Amino acid sequence: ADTVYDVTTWAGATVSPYVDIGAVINQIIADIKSKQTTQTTRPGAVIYIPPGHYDLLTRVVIDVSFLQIKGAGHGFLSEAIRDESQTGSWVETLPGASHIRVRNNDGHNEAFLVSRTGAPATVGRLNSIVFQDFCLDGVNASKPYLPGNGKTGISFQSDNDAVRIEGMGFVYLAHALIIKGADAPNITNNFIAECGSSIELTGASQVAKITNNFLISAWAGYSIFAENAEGLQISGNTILWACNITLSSGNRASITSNKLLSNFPSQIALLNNSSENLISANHFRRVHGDGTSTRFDDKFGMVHIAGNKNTVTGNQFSFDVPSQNITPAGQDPTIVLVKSGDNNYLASNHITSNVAAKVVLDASTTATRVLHSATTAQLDALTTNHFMVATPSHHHHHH
Amino acid sequence: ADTVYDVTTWAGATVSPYVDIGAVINQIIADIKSKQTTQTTRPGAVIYIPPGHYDLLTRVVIDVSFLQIKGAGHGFLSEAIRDESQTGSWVETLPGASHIRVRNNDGHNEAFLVSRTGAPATVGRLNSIVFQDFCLDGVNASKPYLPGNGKTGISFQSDNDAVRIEGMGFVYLAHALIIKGADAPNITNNFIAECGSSIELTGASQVAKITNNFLISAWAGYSIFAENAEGLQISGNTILWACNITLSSGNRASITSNKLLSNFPSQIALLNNSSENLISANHFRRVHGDGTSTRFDDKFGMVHIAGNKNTVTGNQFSFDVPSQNITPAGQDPTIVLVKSGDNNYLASNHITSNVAAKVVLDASTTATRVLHSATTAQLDALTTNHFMVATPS
Amino acid sequence: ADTVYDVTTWAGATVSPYVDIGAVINQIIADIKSKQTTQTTRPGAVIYIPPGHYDLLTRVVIDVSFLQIKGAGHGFLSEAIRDESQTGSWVETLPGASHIRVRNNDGHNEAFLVSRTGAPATVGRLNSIVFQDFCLDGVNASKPYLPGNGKTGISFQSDNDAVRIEGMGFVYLAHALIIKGADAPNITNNFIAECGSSIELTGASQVAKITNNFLISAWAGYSIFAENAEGLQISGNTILWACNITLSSGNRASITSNKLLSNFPSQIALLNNSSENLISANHFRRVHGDGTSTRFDDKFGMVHIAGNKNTVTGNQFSFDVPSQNITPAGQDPTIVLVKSGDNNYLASNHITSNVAAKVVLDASTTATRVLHSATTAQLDALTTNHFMVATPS
Ligand SMILES: OC[C@H]1O[C@@](CO)(OC[C@@]2(OC[C@@]3(OC[C@@]4(O[C@H]5O[C@H](CO)[C@@H](O)[C@H](O)[C@H]5O)O[C@H](CO)[C@@H](O)[C@@H]4O)O[C@H](CO)[C@@H](O)[C@@H]3O)O[C@H](CO)[C@@H](O)[C@@H]2O)[C@@H](O)[C@@H]1O
Ligand SMILES: OC[C@H]1O[C@@](CO)(OC[C@@]2(OC[C@@]3(OC[C@@]4(O[C@H]5O[C@H](CO)[C@@H](O)[C@H](O)[C@H]5O)O[C@H](CO)[C@@H](O)[C@@H]4O)O[C@H](CO)[C@@H](O)[C@@H]3O)O[C@H](CO)[C@@H](O)[C@@H]2O)[C@@H](O)[C@@H]1O
Ligand SMILES: OC[C@H]1O[C@@](CO)(OC[C@@]2(OC[C@@]3(OC[C@@]4(O[C@H]5O[C@H](CO)[C@@H](O)[C@H](O)[C@H]5O)O[C@H](CO)[C@@H](O)[C@@H]4O)O[C@H](CO)[C@@H](O)[C@@H]3O)O[C@H](CO)[C@@H](O)[C@@H]2O)[C@@H](O)[C@@H]1O
Ligand SMILES: OC[C@H]1O[C@@](CO)(OC[C@@]2(OC[C@@]3(OC[C@@]4(O[C@H]5O[C@H](CO)[C@@H](O)[C@H](O)[C@H]5O)O[C@H](CO)[C@@H](O)[C@@H]4O)O[C@H](CO)[C@@H](O)[C@@H]3O)O[C@H](CO)[C@@H](O)[C@@H]2O)[C@@H](O)[C@@H]1O
Ligand SMILES: OC[C@H]1O[C@@]2(CO[C@]3(CO2)O[C@H](CO)[C@@H](O)[C@@H]3O)[C@@H](O)[C@@H]1O
Ligand SMILES: OC[C@H]1O[C@@]2(CO[C@]3(CO2)O[C@H](CO)[C@@H](O)[C@@H]3O)[C@@H](O)[C@@H]1O
Ligand SMILES: OC[C@H]1O[C@](O)(CO)[C@@H](O)[C@@H]1O
Repeated sequence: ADTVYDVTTWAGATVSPYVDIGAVINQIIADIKSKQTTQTTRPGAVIYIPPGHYDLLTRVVIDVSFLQIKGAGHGFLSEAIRDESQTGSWVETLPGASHIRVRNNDGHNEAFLVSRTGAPATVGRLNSIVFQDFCLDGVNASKPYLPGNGKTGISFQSDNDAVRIEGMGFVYLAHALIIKGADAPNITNNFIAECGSSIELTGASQVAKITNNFLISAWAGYSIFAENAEGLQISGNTILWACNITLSSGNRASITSNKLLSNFPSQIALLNNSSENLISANHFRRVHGDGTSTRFDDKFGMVHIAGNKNTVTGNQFSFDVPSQNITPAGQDPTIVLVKSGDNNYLASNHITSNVAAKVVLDASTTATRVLHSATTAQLDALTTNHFMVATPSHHHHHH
Repeated sequence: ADTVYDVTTWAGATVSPYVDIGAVINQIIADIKSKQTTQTTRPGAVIYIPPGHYDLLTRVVIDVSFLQIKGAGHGFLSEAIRDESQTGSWVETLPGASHIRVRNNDGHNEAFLVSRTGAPATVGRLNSIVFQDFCLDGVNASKPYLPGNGKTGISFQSDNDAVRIEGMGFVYLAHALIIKGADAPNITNNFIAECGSSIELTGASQVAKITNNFLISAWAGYSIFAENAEGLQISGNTILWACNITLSSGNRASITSNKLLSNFPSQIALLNNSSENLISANHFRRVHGDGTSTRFDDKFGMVHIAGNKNTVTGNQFSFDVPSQNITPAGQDPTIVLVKSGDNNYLASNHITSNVAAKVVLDASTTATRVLHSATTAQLDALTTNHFMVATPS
Repeated sequence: ADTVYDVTTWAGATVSPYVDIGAVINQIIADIKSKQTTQTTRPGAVIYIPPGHYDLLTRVVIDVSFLQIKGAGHGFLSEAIRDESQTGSWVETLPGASHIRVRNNDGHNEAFLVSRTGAPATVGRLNSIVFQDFCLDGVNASKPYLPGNGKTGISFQSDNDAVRIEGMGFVYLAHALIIKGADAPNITNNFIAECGSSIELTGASQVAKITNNFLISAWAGYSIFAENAEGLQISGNTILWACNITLSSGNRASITSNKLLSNFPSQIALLNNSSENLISANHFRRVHGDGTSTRFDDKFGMVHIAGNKNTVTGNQFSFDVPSQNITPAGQDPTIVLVKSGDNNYLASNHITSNVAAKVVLDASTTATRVLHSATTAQLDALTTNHFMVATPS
């Protein structure tokens, strides 16, 4: 069929894909549009990228639904370790597989911009665009990669439904993936590492599914940033280095069955009246020393809650930071800060820390329940408007 | 190798795949069987479907193990939204990618029937058939799509082992996926929406794995129906619109780490003595208005339990239905109905509701434990044969 | 591009891949090395294996980063059932899809050895090698398959980063997958069954991700074995027959949202000071009779803990073993054995058993908390140094 393209064998290209794969892909998209010319004759296409090192000089603009861009794998290599190592005898020093080196010279910072102008009720949304099994690489960057090199991998900037980002590698980018106005996006089985931020769901979103990923962005950005997100599902991910899942006015999220690790506070922040979110069956680990930052102090919380009726159940909170490195100096670090809101619920969580640490209930909070989720020594309730059923501990009395 | 076929380039096809891809696939299957003729020379084949709009007029019948049918993506477009919109200027109005329009003219309702004749002990089960990354579309349908247009995407009707349905799109079908007599089926990473039912595991099943899907079927059918299911695993799914997971004599299921939402009751129903099932670390949301139905009233439960020794832990039950729309009128809605059974266990669940709502223990139940899973006001126990450790209030 | 190879069509092959696919893949790798000759010109390659039956006689050695070897599916057929059946009329008797019959005659046990010698700081690690959607088969084996036929599917024996094993089938091997010194491996969506052991992470590992697999190895080995593992994530798996997840000096693991079943003790063993590991939202089922062993007796535990500060929350422990088969004879079997360690935490778990069964706290343990995770009758505390908040009875 004429809907199958390979960037290296398609003869209609006027530049080599090794020189500018962005120009080649744009030319393929123009070819698709010349063949798929009515609303009932636009099934889309597949563009295959074989293993190779490809420079991208021109931003790709996708306004075609059902476009699949696929390669041979995620191609990750730790450029951060490379850049701290003596690499003269390394067998390879670049990420690989189907490897796009993001090198725009066109005044734009995105390798891929997925965007259609118009009112969605009038022109239709972008639907079921698929990025699978290729590598996007910013080539050179320094920690924490934000602002860094300013480069973005994939950015969706118009309303979209059922998009799919699967099996990819993203490395050395300021922003790996940005999706504005996402409805039911599927972000799964990716390897995002050594980037400023990993996933940003901007504007608003409905029922995003973020599953089975490695998310390894650093401490200036977010692993998952979600603005006005309804119904987010975040599960089965390994989120490392500077795990930071921030919801701003997000509700009815399900954040379950993840491995979550940071060298910094704010592993989950439910901000700006984020309510009825579940945080269940996750392992949280806070450590120190893989980078340092004062973006947050240790009173911010491993989990920070500003909202109502959230549920924190069945998790482990494991904290190991040397006392001399805790901030503000001399203070007890915070495991969960319930900063504001009503009827939040913590139950059946185990808190293990190298120094005394606290669940803090701000004086403004109401009806918070803390049920086998803190010993007496682990609760710092700044209002009497809470219910405590303590995790058992000894020495209630002094004599 | 000659085991790789593309429906648009295979020279043996006597019909265009755009006109009837079902006939083309059946011709390929006949070719495979002509070349793979003994029990040690049947490795199977791959059929690739490039992006395109393909009509299916003839049901495909598969009795070949290790057949992979694969395309370029799930291809979903909301035909429900399209059908309530003014679409003259829409850039596209059809689902796409590798897009099969299910339009049988042969009197059958399935696009794909996977079925082998004979006793499995004598002829073997069907093994490791793979459907990946294509779109099955019923073309025209009206809510709630059941009975709807009567169309079925894929139906497995004989005993099978290790089948795999991955990365697919299904839309505007009465039944997206039906698997009878499945052992270790893998149903993962799919997008099933605007269908009557999404997944039906019929007859019986053993250790089915249903993970990482979007399931968005409507209120007359089931998101997941499984009868005589041993060991079902359901995790990592986003199940929306009319989430309804019904187990009929299902035991030892693990239903965990899902996002579950419905505009109707019966988000999970453990029916016909379904026992020793785990429901843990799920977010449940009940809302109202995206369709209406009287199939269940609000006393049925967001979770409904008829069975023994089930375990409900670490979930949120979030309920928001205007009082004037609650049924029966004026009555307190039910979060969990323990309808019958012994030694069921509810612990460490948070119930948040816009009106007073209850966990109801039917008078026939025995030894139910409700442990930090309901305040006193949230328990309506109709038998003293239970144990309550109240969520404080 | 010349970085794409098919073992059945590549013109450089001097051996048939059906006779020795190992030789053909080794020849492809030599070709890759001849074309990709500097540290900035080694993007790797893809090797496609179409459906077919291929013997492997020569071990493949991979020391090239970013090599993908991919086929048409997992190809599983239950050879165990075949070998106890009358198969004269079976339509197929062999696993299929892209099917490698592991038949080494070169003095080695592995089909694939992934190894780069010499110091990772000097030569680099092996990075992002991908095995996808093919079948590795030991051809003939007898239960429990370990030591069995001695055959290994894939063995990584040098430090590696971001490797990926996805969608594969492994059957009738002593060891399906071994990875030594793994950093962020991704082992996902596989079907590993009727093998001695399924996944072994040796030496040490960091942040392995094991998700969405069927793991069906038998009772002499391990479903998942990990030594010196930091941060292992195990979730969404269906682990059957002889589920045994053993961590030796493993810490900060997250073992959640799995369906876990064994006919034997030791479904999870946290051994040799394994600490701060989470076991949450899993369904555990212990049954008897699908094979028998005296490797462990029933006092070992469904879960066995030797370490500190672990967390066991929101699970079901379902135990069904006839009293006549429980060992030591006449003794109550153990659900969770806290063998040694400090500050372990059990909360909101439901224990259901056909006979009296216990959480046992060894006399050496300190500060164990057991909170709505055992009735009084289900706790056998052999030290007064614990906290009990009983499940009501
Ligand atoms: O548009 C076609 C069709 O899509 C449907 C499918 O259900 O969804 C609409 C869609 O776009 C909505 C859009 O604006 C939503 C908006 O509100 C959010 O944020 C508010 C707080 O400010 C919340 O109170 C509110 O509940 C949320 O919806 O987002 C803006 C920023 O907040 C608000 O000004 C809007 O009212 O979302 C994007 C990103 O903001 C905008 O471009 C859209 O107008 O929803 C998804 C994104 O979630 C998108 O794919 C859809 O087009 C249906 O409603 C429409 O008929
Ligand atoms: O970290 C930078 C630097 O700023 C300070 C002072 O702003 O702390 C900021 C930080 O922690 C503040 C903390 O307590 C704030 C406190 O006061 C709030 O409430 C009062 C009314 O009850 C108001 O008068 C006041 O304006 C508000 O800030 O909250 C407690 C009552 O709940 C009071 O005892 C405190 O004075 O916030 C939490 C409680 O929410 C405490 O644990 C903290 O001490 O802000 C973030 C948390 O949001 C944390 O990371 C920062 O330390 C100074 O303390 C720091 O050196
Ligand atoms: O250091 C920067 C930063 O990078 C991270 C990212 O994960 O680590 C990458 C790094 O890991 C080392 C590596 O090998 C460690 C090795 O030895 C360990 O285990 C032994 C047995 O317990 C101990 O004797 C030894 O002390 C431990 O370090 O693990 C292999 C198996 O034992 C041995 O062959 C290795 O020497 O860790 C993984 C395995 O867990 C391997 O893939 C790695 O090589 O890798 C680079 C290159 O080697 C090295 O600089 C880093 O430590 C993170 O941990 C750090 O914060
Ligand atoms: O081959 C089976 C055969 O071996 C025996 C020998 O006892 O059991 C081994 C087995 O269970 C042992 C079990 O109890 C051990 C016990 O003693 C330990 O602690 C004492 C100090 O407190 C030491 O004097 C003694 O040497 C240590 O072994 O532990 C209890 C105190 O915690 C004592 O009452 C017991 O005598 O281990 C657990 C407790 O950890 C009990 O439930 C068991 O009875 O070892 C594994 C468990 O690690 C289990 O599978 C085996 O049965 C004999 O009992 C069997 O016939
Ligand atoms: O394993 C994937 C690779 O991701 C890492 C994780 O650790 C980081 C980021 O990428 O590496 C730098 C080393 O400078 C650390 O600061 C940061 O954690 C690689 O380390 C790892 O090998
Ligand atoms: O009439 C619109 C119908 O479509 C819905 C909502 O939209 C879908 C499918 O069914 O579901 C998600 C919403 O997030 C979208 O991907 C997809 O279009 C029904 O809920 C609604 O009745
Ligand atoms: O499925 C509906 C379609 O199927 C047919 O009955 C046979 O192909 C068409 O006449 C009709 O439009």
